[PDB]
Amino acid sequence: KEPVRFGWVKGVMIRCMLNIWGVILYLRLPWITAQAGIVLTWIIILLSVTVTSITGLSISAISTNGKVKSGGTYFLISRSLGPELGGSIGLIFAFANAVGVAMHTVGFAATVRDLLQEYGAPIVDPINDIRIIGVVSVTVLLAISLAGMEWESKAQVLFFLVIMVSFANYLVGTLIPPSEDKASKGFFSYRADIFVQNLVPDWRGPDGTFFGMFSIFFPSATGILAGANISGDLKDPAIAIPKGTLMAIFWTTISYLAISATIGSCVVRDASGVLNDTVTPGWGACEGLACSYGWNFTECTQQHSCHYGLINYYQTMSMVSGFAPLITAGIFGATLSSALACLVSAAKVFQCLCEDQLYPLIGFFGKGYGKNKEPVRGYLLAYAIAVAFIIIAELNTIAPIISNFFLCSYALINFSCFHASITNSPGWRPSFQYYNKWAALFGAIISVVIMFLLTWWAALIAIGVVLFLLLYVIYKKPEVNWGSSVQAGSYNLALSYSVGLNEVEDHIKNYRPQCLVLTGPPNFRPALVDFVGTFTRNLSLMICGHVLIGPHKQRMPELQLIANGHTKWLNKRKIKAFYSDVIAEDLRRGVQILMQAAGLGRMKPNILVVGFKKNWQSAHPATVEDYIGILHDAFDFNYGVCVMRMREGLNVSKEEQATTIFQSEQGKKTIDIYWLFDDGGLTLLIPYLLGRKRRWSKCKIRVFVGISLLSKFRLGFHEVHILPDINQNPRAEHTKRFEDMIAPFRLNDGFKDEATVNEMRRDCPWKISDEEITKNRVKSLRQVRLNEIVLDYSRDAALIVITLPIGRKGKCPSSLYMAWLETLSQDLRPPVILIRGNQENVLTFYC
Amino acid sequence: KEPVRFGWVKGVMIRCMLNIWGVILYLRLPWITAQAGIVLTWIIILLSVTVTSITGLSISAISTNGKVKSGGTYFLISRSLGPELGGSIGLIFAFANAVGVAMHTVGFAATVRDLLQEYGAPIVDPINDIRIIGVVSVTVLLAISLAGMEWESKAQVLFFLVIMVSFANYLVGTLIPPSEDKASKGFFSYRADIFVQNLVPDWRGPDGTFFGMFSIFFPSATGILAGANISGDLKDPAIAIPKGTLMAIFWTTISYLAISATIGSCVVRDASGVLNDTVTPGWGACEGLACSYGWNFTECTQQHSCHYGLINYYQTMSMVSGFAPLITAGIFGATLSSALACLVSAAKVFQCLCEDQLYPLIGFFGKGYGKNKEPVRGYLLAYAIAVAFIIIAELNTIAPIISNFFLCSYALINFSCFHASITNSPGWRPSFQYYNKWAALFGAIISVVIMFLLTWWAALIAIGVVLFLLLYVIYSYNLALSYSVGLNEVEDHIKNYRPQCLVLTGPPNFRPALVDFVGTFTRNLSLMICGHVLIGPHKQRMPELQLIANGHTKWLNKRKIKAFYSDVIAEDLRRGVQILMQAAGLGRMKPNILVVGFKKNWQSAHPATVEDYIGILHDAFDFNYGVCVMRMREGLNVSKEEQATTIFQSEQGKKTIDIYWLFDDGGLTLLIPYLLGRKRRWSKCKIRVFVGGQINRMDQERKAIISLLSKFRLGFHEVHILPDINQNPRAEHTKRFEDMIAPFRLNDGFKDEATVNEMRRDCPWKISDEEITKNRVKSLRQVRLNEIVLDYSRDAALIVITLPIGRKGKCPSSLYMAWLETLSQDLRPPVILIRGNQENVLTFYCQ
Amino acid sequence: NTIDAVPKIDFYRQTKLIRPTLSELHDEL
Ligand SMILES: Nc1ncnc2c1ncn2[C@@H]1O[C@H](COP(=O)(O)OP(=O)(O)OP(=O)(O)O)[C@@H](O)[C@H]1O
Ligand SMILES: Nc1ncnc2c1ncn2[C@@H]1O[C@H](COP(=O)(O)OP(=O)(O)OP(=O)(O)O)[C@@H](O)[C@H]1O
Ligand SMILES: CN1[C@@H](CSCC(F)(F)F)Nc2cc(Cl)c(S(N)(=O)=O)cc2S1(=O)=O
Ligand SMILES: CN1[C@@H](CSCC(F)(F)F)Nc2cc(Cl)c(S(N)(=O)=O)cc2S1(=O)=O
Ligand code: NA
Ligand code: NA
Repeated sequence: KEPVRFGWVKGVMIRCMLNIWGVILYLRLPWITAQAGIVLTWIIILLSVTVTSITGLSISAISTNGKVKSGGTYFLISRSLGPELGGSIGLIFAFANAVGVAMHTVGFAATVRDLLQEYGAPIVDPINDIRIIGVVSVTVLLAISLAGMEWESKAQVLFFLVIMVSFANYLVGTLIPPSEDKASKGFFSYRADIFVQNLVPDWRGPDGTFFGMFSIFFPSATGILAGANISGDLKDPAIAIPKGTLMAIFWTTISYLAISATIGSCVVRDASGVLNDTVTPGWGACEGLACSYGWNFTECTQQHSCHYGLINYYQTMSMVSGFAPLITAGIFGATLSSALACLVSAAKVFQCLCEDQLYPLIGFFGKGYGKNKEPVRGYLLAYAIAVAFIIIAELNTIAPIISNFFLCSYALINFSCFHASITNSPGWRPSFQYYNKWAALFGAIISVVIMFLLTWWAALIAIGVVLFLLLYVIYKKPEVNWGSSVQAGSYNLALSYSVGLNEVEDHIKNYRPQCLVLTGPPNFRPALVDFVGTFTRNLSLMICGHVLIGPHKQRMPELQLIANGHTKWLNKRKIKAFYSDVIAEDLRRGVQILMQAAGLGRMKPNILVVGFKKNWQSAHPATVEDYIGILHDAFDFNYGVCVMRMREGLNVSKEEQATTIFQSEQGKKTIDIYWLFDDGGLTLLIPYLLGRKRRWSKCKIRVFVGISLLSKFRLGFHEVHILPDINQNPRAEHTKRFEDMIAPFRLNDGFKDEATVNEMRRDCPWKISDEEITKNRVKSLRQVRLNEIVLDYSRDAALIVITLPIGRKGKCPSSLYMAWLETLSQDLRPPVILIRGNQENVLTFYC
Repeated sequence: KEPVRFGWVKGVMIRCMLNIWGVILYLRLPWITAQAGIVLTWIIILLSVTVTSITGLSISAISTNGKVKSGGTYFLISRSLGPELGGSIGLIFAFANAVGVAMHTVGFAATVRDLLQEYGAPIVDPINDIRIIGVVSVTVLLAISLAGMEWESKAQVLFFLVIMVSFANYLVGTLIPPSEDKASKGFFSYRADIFVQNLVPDWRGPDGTFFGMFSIFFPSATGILAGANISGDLKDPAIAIPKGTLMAIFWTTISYLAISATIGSCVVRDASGVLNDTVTPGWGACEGLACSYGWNFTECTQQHSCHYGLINYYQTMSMVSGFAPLITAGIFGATLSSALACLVSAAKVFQCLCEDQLYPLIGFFGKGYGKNKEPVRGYLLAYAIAVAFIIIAELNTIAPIISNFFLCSYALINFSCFHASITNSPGWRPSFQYYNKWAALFGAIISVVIMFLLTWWAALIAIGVVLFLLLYVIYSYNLALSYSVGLNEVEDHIKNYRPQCLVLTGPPNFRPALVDFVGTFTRNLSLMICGHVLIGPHKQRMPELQLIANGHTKWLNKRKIKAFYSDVIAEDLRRGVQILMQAAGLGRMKPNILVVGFKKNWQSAHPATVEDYIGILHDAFDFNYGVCVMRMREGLNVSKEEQATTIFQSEQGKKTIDIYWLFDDGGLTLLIPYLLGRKRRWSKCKIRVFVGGQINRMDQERKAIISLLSKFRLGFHEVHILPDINQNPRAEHTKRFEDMIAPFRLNDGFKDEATVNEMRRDCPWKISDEEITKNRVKSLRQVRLNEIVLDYSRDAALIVITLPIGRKGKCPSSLYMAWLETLSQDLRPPVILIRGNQENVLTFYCQ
Repeated sequence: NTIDAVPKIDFYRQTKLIRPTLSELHDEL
């Protein structure tokens, strides 16, 4: 009792041929032959099937790259292009099918109306018949659709047999020698003179032009997607869709080519239809080929007023036939089958669009009833939308809008095969190899050129609705991840441009501040993220380091989940930063690994920004040694450093995004820069880049000095000063404050040999000897003295930037250098940044 | 010197006044009022000014968001929608102004010519007099404009005064009681019955339509951006622009309403113009309303043959007014002010474009004289375009094309505001009270509707020129970085898996075979990095080190290998390869495969080096990496002009690729050869897959494997089966294995694990006897599988065997190296030993 | 489990017989 699955004949080919075949076979193809001649009609047919052949190749390539499921064509396009461009146009495909149901039931109601009028009495006026008949027949179609998916197939094969009987009837009729009723109306069976005369065009009327015939034929060679829209009922779609679609195209094209060339070799363009017009001996000389076959249509031809023949009578194909009502049965089948195919297609596509929740308020229609989970709620919606348009009943102006909703799907079926094939992601590997990448682009271009040629003001409606529904999904971010070629183009393009940096040398004219930020977990201290993402956005690189302190190195896959949870926090704050974490047994070695290996070619960090050890007085003195060693390692690797201190600390750990002070307008405060060393120009470059943004543009920056030097860079610097007095004894309380803060790090050895001091300094290298204290007294006094000047001139600034001191390695221990760093920036309101470049010409240009 | 600035009255409001004032105020509002009445002319005016006031709200919300130079009107489009649309729209907006200069100048030349022909004689042809006067006038306007922006701002206040004296002239003329001549043309003073008559439409002529009057008025109400194009010369652009711009619109629309409603109460719609219509009693009755004042106007009213009146005479204001030449003066001012305002706005935008760094299309025009900071080379471009279009003198067929350029600008400005406000862009945050994004979206929709309502074929040329420019400009560091940060939002799917590699290549010119092999399947597909570890104690980053790194990059680029280069410093090789695995890369472009060479001389090297060589693979497996080990007969190292040539640089031909797929590793062992065969040198190579299985299920398993490889779409040719995989090898091959595991054998009897560790702590690479006995079958399997491989794959182009992995702590590093040596010896072709990380890299599905 | 697995169809389907993780064939037991 498993649900029934279909083969390729009964499931794809029959459905596609029934959909393609319409009424233009029976009521307009002979007239097109009469107008344009045989040769130009064949050219119209071939130009028309080129587009739908290229689209068949594209949709055959798409559906042989995986396992196709119960979604139809929306499934293919959306899983090969993405939710934006797939869900924008899976909603107009499903609507255009629902209204094509109505526009194929109207064409059957008109035929029944004509049949009833010319036999007896009609029901009502000749427009409300179109309503009664159409509404009653769309209901039997709905009952067939709801009755199961194995009764739809029986109806389709019945319609197919009816159409083939029609073809046989016509082709038998064109061979019987003509009768009097038929030869008077123009039909003289196959002749060479009536075929040669009828090759050349003979245009007559307002719409008798080449483009006026193309515009009639082309929308009837379309509809090739019907059998691909039941992907969820086929045994193996990856082998059933490419065969069915392409053989349906081939065989319907052969049918179109045979009908025209056969009708145009038997029927003459002008004929009168009066049995008295048989030729009379001695009636001078007459007009036309029909004079040889013994008929006389001179008067008609001349006065231009005869009502029969290939170019005047629309049912020429019904009188050539051996029996007339069989052609009417063929016309019934050719319309009912297309209506049923559209009704099934719309409700299969809409259910899949409603299960993938991209749009609001339409979930209700995705429920599946019964064992095959048929869309019972989608059939009723397509039924309501079809009845609403049947009641309008004059759809001569709504047809161009709908026929352009279907050429906009043709342009995205062809863009899906062009994009997937030029992106070339490992993983796109289709079984169907008989397609091209440039033909699939020509198809996408020409389906829009044709869209505009057919009707300029309906192409606009199509494209406008496509844009509206595209932008809704773009602004909604529906969080679905199906492998898509747009997702695979981002990597292609990132790699393509990143490699291209290798072709450019290292120069002095392209310095950029590329910084490595030691944040730990980014949300534990977002102030660093904000400060650094202010001045480096859209200009250079920014990496957020993180060291996972611990004895086991093993990248179990759990780690990737945490890393992706930290990489989305930075994507939500709209920070343009990378995230990188490493494993090491202590923080110094993790930082050293990040400094050695991170980056990619020429895009690698050259500045190290790190917070400040707020708790260095309480923590075990083994941590201070490694903290200072980090800065020493940065200076050894030829980096530049920045130490950032805030009064309240940076670690906020001790949902919603937290807010810091670097996200807000500063005002008309000042940025104070204490330029004490010609480090190269980083100390002056960080505030110049920072203050040029909107939030800091209303501040004036006042560089101090320990005039023509600052001029040549064109840094736009406001004030220049001279520090009052840097080397004098400060107040005794400040000196004792420095002296007692460092005392718990003192060795108390009087004065001894340096080796002897090292003998007990080996176990604790952070101990300070009295000789080291004595021989670095002036510098310590300078550090304690400059704090008072900073307190004076910068009580109420918005940012203070001071030159960073360097302790002589070996002769300056860790605790004393850390005390210096503590004593240049204690008790200050603003953020304080201590910078020192790496002796490189930085200001050699603007940035 | 001191740069000149302007307030809001003289800098924004006056400019927008004079830009909006046109000839329509003088020559066509009386006609429109007669043709459509008062109450419906008011509707036209209000509907027209709604669009311009919504765009004014948008353009004044942009000005309270930062500060912009002159002509940065497009800078928001290029910030919100990319600097391609922005640049193209800026170029079109400047060109349209440059042509508007020509249109206003010829409109002034027509008036002066028609005045001159009356009071004198025309020296030359009517058409050429236009081409002389227009060129002279544009030259004089350029001379005024190019000589400072203080003189232009004085001329454009003289124009304001001339217009305001004409308003007073007209309004004092309407109050004087009519003269005998003036009443003979239609003028009677303000009176109620004429006002009541004229409240309702009276359509006459081929243009008497509501839309026929809208299409004439609406393009005469735009010009509100004349004050926002000089935001760089304003004193306070965030308070001056929103107020001046929005008050100018109000004060011009009040004037339009006042003039229409005050001339509608004043004249009659038609009048004879002859003085001999004195009315006397006796001749019938009077047919009209003018007879109540003593004038017979029946001669025209029945025959439609009078040349005066409100609906027939275009120059009614010249006679209603108390003095005629002042209205001519008003027209002169109203035209020259518009021409000047269009000439300065074109220069500002062209200069901003030529100075733009993100749009070089037209950045090479000329050298500009910035001594007085004038846009000289933005003035000489507008002057040339204006003079060309004046000489052409074809206008009325180019007016709609250029009226739609401005509406394209309006639509994209409003949509850029909406887009930046809906996507919460970080940097769009205006401070303007009355700004709503839904109004800024209605403005865009309406600006696009009106384009196609006014002239449909000129809105398809305006759009088709934006797309020509946009697609012509689309087709190093700033692109490498903006695309790498864009990868952070895409998620990872199994369909887009890329094999990124870390090649342990040393100096890339000691083993070119490794780089040649790995740069074959990763070319244009995925990341490749050439690692190098410099063994030495802690070493200073040095200038020479970067010189060496540049030399190796140059060598790589000369060979046209598309790879990155990276080197680290470490105490030994293993501890540096860990650094490279942990930190190399950038974001989502980080390696996940490790490629090494074969330790060719492990037999004779110091057995502590094989410990580290195997530890490298152990660490790779610890980090979730895939491993490839490559072997050649003659070794990889070639150190033992022209670059060296390997066998991977030549066409392989018809030989085969043999994949001994023995264990399921997720499919990397199948996906490396597939990508290798996607390239031109390996595309003619047959691929054979050998799998192991039983002897009673040869077919049952062969069909299953063929079915599996067909759902992956890989396209491999044969599938063989190996049933003799568990036999014993030949005796003299087992002996060859066991004599090689001898120097590494512990010979400890059979002791507990503690006793083994006792003598294995110093050397951990030796093999206990228990580990010899428990690894007997696993080892003879390698010995026999080598026999099978050498049996089948004697003359292939590439052999691929799945790599065994030994349990950490149950396989000493000499046993595992012995297995690796056994699997691949005595073979001619290159041998690759792949082993993925047990995660799927291949998929059946598409979702 | 503990021993490596020969190629098989069930490892790639979506719906038992899960291939061992790299930590199960490599980490010390
Ligand atoms: N696990 C880590 N990973 C990366 N960087 C770190 C880590 N721990 C500390 N850092 C860096 O070192 C700086 C100072 O070290 P310290 O441990 O004193 O900071 P903290 O005390 O954690 O936070 P705060 O400085 O706000 O009190 C930190 O601000 C941070 O920049
Ligand atoms: N300095 C290095 N940096 C990175 N990888 C290396 C380095 N030295 C060796 N390797 C990798 O290890 C493999 C084996 O190294 P080995 O010491 O055996 O050198 P070899 O010349 O390749 O072989 P052999 O020394 O046995 O002739 C090499 O092929 C290479 O891939
Ligand atoms: C005959 N049809 C023509 C357009 S004729 C104009 C019209 F009346 F339709 F507006 N195009 C398609 C295309 C497809 Cl692809 C499908 S279908 N069911 O495969 O998806 C159905 C049709 S059609 O039935 O509408
Ligand atoms: C009256 N003008 C109409 C165009 S109607 C005449 C036509 F061009 F169609 F031939 N629109 C605009 C728009 C702007 Cl924005 C500006 S301006 N200086 O602010 O940039 C100037 C003008 S206008 O003065 O040319
Ligand atoms: Na049909
Ligand atoms: Na003007």
